[PDB]
Amino acid sequence: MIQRTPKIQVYSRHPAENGKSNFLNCYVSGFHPSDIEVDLLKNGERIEKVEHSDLSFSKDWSFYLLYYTEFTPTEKDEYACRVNHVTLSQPKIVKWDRDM
Amino acid sequence: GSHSMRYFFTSVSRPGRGEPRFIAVGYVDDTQFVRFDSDAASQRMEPRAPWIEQEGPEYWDGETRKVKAHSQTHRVDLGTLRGYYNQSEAGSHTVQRMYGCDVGSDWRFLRGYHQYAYDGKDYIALKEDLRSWTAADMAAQTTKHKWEAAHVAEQLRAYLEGTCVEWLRRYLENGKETLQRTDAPKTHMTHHAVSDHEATLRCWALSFYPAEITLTWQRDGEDQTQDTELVETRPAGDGTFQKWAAVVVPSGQEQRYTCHVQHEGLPKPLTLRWEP
Amino acid sequence: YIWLGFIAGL
Repeated sequence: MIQRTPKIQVYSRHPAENGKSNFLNCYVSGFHPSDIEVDLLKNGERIEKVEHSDLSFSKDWSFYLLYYTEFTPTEKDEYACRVNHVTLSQPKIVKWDRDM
Repeated sequence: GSHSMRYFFTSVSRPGRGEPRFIAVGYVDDTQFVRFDSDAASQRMEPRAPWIEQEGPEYWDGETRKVKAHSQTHRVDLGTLRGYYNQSEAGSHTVQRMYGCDVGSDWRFLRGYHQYAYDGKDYIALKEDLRSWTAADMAAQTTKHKWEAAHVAEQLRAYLEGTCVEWLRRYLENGKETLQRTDAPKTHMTHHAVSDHEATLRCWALSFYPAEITLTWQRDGEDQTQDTELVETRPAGDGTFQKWAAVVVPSGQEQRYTCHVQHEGLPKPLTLRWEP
Repeated sequence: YIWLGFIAGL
């Protein structure tokens, strides 16, 4: 029962462009055990129709998952990934930055 | 190029009531093509790639039957490991198994592997000669003794060297339009001020397959790792992958630095410079 | 094509 905390990357499927439809990804990895809650946020609010990949893991046995949904970047809408896991004191929020 | 076929199984026990949660996924190179989830409705091996849909009902009946046998094995393992380690029926525990075969450019056997983990640490693995076992602790040494007496490694070697490789060729041929194509990274370079004295250069690699890639920064033709950040390769979600590498430099000295990109899909490494 | 046959206990 060693406990490993998740790395998080938030990013778009295609280069972002205000007003053009896209996919928002939250890729979580390097964590253990597998139970984990991932949400995609819009202005702090919970996007409902979010899908995710079948659990898998790396050579060091730590897990990874992709969560994703459809979205449209805009000038004023704020997007983030909110992740909670047993090894985390508080649910970590990671903002979408279109340069990353 | 070289190719591999690999299978990943995860079983997570549920205290209080019922069976463990079990998930299985299968890969050719970096393409998922099959899955099973004990919580989904079908209770069958399901396809995840078009070139595997063409296989007939006999295949899907066999795969489903075998994957449910795998799930029942992990159900028993979790029970027995709890016994070996003298743990309570109250906690939640994980078993993970992974195995597969690599072929070379000639598509002949290069290597096979089979490893097992409990609670996220090495438990028992098959050695590279496919003839004996690596046991991490005394619980696993007891398993090593069960398996040498039942000649599991011999049984396992037939599969890896034989059956595993045969079907890998078959998959490579039917998915050849996808599995045998390389997609070269689309690369560009962006620029972000980080103060009045500093600037970030971010070198991007998009839409590439397979996922192995190398991005490196140079300054005046010499390697540079100070003040560089390199993110883990990540999936785009459409089957391809992404990566970027960044360097912080002094404003006005952007031209001294070059980004270099190596990938199977590129006949030569690419070179990138910043341009105003 | 996953392994076929009696996958033994631990």
